[PDB]
Amino acid sequence: MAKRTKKVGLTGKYGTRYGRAARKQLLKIETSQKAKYTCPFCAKDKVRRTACGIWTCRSCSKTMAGGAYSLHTEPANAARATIRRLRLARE
Amino acid sequence: MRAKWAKKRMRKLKRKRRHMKARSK
Amino acid sequence: EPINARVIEVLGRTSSRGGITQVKVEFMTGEKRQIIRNVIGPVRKDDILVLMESEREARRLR
Amino acid sequence: RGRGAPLARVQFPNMRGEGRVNELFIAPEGMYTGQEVFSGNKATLHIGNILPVGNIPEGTYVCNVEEKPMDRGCLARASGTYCLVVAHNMETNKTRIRLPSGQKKLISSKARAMIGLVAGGGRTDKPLLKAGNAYHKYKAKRNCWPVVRGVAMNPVDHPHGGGNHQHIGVSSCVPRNAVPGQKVGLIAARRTGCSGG
Amino acid sequence: EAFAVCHIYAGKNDTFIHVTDLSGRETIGRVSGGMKVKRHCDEPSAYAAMQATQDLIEIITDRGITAVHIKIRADGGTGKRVYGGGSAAGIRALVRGGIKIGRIEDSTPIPTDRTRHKGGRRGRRL
Amino acid sequence: PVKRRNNGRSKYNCGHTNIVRCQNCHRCVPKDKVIKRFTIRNIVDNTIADDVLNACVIQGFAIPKLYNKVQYCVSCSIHNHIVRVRSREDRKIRTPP
Amino acid sequence: STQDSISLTLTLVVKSGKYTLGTDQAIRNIRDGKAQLVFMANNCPPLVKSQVDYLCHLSKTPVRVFAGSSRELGIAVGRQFNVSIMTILEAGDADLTSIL
Amino acid sequence: KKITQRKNPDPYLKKEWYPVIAPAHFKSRHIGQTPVTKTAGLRVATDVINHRVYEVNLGDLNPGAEDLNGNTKFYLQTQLVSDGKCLTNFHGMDITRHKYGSLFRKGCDCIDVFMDIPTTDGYLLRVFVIAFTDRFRFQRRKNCHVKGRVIRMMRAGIYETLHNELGKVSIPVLVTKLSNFEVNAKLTEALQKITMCRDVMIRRVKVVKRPRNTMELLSTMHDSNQVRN
RNA sequence: GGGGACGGGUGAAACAGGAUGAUCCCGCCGAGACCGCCGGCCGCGCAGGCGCCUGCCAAGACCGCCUCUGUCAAUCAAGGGCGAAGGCCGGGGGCUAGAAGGCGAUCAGACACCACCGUAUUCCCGGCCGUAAACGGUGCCGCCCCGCGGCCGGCGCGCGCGUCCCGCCGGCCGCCCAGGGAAACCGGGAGGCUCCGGGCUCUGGGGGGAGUAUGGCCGCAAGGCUGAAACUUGAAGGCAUU
Repeated sequence: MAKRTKKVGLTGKYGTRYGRAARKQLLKIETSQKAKYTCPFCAKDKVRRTACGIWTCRSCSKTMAGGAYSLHTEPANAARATIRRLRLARE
Repeated sequence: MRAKWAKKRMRKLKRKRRHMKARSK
Repeated sequence: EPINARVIEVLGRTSSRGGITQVKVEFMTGEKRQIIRNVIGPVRKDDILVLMESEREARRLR
Repeated sequence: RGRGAPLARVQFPNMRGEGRVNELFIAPEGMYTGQEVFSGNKATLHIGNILPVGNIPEGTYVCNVEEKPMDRGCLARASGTYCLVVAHNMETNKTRIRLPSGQKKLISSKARAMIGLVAGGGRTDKPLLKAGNAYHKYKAKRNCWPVVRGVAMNPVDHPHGGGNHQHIGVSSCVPRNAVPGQKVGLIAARRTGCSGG
Repeated sequence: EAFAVCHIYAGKNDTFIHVTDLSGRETIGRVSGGMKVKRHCDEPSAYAAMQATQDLIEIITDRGITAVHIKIRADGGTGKRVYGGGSAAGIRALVRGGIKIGRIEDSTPIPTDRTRHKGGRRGRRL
Repeated sequence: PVKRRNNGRSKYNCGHTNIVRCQNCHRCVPKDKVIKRFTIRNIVDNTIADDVLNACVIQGFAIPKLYNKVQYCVSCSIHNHIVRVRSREDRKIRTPP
Repeated sequence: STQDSISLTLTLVVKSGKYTLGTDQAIRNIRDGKAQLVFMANNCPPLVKSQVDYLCHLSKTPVRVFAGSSRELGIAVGRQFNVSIMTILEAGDADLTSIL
Repeated sequence: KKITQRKNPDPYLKKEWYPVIAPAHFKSRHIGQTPVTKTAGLRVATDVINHRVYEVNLGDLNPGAEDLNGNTKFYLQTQLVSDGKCLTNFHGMDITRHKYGSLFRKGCDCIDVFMDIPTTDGYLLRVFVIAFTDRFRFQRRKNCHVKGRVIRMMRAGIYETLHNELGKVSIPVLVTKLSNFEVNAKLTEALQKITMCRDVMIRRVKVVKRPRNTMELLSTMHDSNQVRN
């Protein structure tokens, strides 16, 4: 277990190549891209990436637009809230 | 703060010795 | 315009050298308001001062 | 194929006739298959809906904004990009928006925009890592890659050209009124160099 | 009688007198200590304020503002909160000038929990 | 030599207090250590108050009082004489002077 | 800022009471007029919600929504699975989940 | 106004003054008259004075008692202009700074609650209310601070009384009730029961939502003294 | 939108802002930070620390009790967790201040203090880092120990009867007789100590060299933790008096 002691957990493939900075950055993006996210409908952690921006929940069978490497991006989470607050305020 | 500034000056000498050893290595 | 205003009390002189005395002036020629008015020169109570720009009141606040 | 942002097939009813018409839209984040998207002057402020910018309230993140009314899309179309409503002048029927660049544009209040931030956000955060990953991205776009520096090329091929050592020769800065084959380095640079801010 | 709002503000560096339309959307007179003085140091001073109100009093009388409502203000915000040297002058001029009052009020901006103030934690070390 | 039992501060059963700013020095002082004087002084001077009261065209007008809590740092306060250096025995003495 | 029933009573119903988790047993219970209260979730699919709300109208059965999430209705019932709709057929005690 | 009948200064040579009339609840309804540039035809003078906020003390609006009414100011924004006179609509109220500073005293607990209140007239008005705790008539301790129970009970009371008194009120009714101040008195009866309160009053009301086309309100609140009872 | 020449800034200045109309006033509009006055010899938390509405989620002391258990304890290497700020790796953000930097001044020189501008930073999330005058400069568990009050949290004794009195208190504190100390001062201990011994764990042995050298461990780094010797030298230091 813990076959890779350091943060070469998904970046073991690159081997001794590309430099530490690129591999560290890839750890975060790669782990996020192949992670399972919770579908806002199925409520099951089954959302996986099909392409950059496209995420599908295997059980809910629903495709949703998202960030390239995460189902939900921080800017988007804030925008949904701003649009909700402004909408509720207008009505 | 002479003691605070004196610790800072030892740090610099410690780095210079630590780095000089690597060039010698 | 020059106004006539007499001293009401001769207060202790300030000015850092003691030169300028403090005096209270009631415009005997009008509404009698006793505004404080700093004075340079020897003064005694009831000496009339003819000036009263009236755009200035003295500071004696401690 | 060449766009990072996901697209979306939204089917509207045919108003003109009896069938169903399919529209292709740049997808805001959060839109899902089987969503109901309303494009109208009387449309609610939900992500996906298209409403005129006067109707959109100030501070709202908008994307696929129209530069001029009935232009069917122009500004804020790339992954992650958005425009924000800054102010509405109801006398001039104009709305100030801040383009993703920061530049503020006064567009007609009639111009339409899709509520939301384009999806695909944070695509350039990942390093390309290998030349091969670049070749795959550019193959879906145009022959612009790989890039040879002009100081690498011979005197004929580029103005930077070549000598005994690889040097730009004269200053890289070129005038805005250069000639079409002469504008090659930094065109009309107001300033050059790395700096604070 | 007629009223307006005087909106006097005095702070370090200058004193500002602004008679208005009682809505604040419109103005009748905006004279300041700096306009009537030649010394940068004496812009907040009372005598500069006294002269500046005198010149302001003439415009307000022309527009027939019989009385005014004072909204004395200090720089406020993340600092100050204490009026400057000329703030009493701009009221004293109106009352001596005979401009009637009826509403002297305080309009200093006060923070309900503030941001950060300029100076550093060791403060203005003069 | 511990000059004061209070240690200059009234923090008791505490480890940290709110930071405040010297009103003149604009320096960060622990809330307990700060001078924290309070002034309820009225807006206009006592003399102007009679002139303004006669001028006011509203009946029952009274001069508005202005309320502020002046907080000054030790160096700021002692220099402007808000507080004063006291004798060893008079340092122990408290109460408003 | 500014659950006696939304968290504690769901637990009291589970401790003492007949509860049926799941949409399928809920529909069959509303159809038989055997459900006291119906507790849907925010995630409940829009079609399966509108029908459960129609059946509940003809069957005069109160329908309320959990604060949100099929997943978090399961956490409340102490179950490890999502519960889009829960039908309470017999309650142990207290019902402010109805909230009138 | 010194322009239509008088020369005035150069910018005010072309700026007429139109009167502003407060709503019928107040016994004296003339807040003042507003200067506006005479219409050049590009801009109608009336539409420039269509929305214009004023701050008017209650002591002035209902003349007489200044001991009560003096430290309360009512924001009155024209939402209409008719026959020149710019009729004004309630834009909220605010206690004066002079009163606010006096209320705070050391050694006491301040309890302050805010509550958005819906109106039958389609308005949503936030109500900002304040409370202070008072030393008992014969109490040994100097400190007037209360215990958490009383603090929780006080807060609950302010919210309940506000809903009971203003739950279904309409804007004209709310203005009259605020002028009477029984809203503050209604708070006092409940708050006095748990503990002695220095002061329980509505500091400010804020118009969070305003219905478009407030023409009906302008007629009811301002136009008729009979409608204003 | 109005109305109009300066505005700023200061110890005095100067640099930037303003007839493309600034400052100023009011009306809005949006972001980000922050929770003012109440706010304390107040409270709470293991410390670091803790303040909008504080819904809802688990806790924690304290007090009360003829509830229960029956030595289940105290302190601790090794080992673990937590840890202000600054920093760091990588996102989100970015208002305000503002390490860098740039510019006025100020000086003999300031490249410093004072203006003005401003990057990192400051805020949020996911990791690091492991230090602070992290201080009550005072380890923890006990036992006794004199008066005089205050404050907060329970609980009783009574009394016309009030957030009154009187206790028991659990803490937070002031002052102090003995007692202690080189004294300052502690006296809810720093007392019960040359009349020297309840228990436990840590640390120091004249000053430099030196928290250096070297080895280890830990960290991405910055560094942290452990930790000498050669050599040199008569004082360094405490609290008080004039």
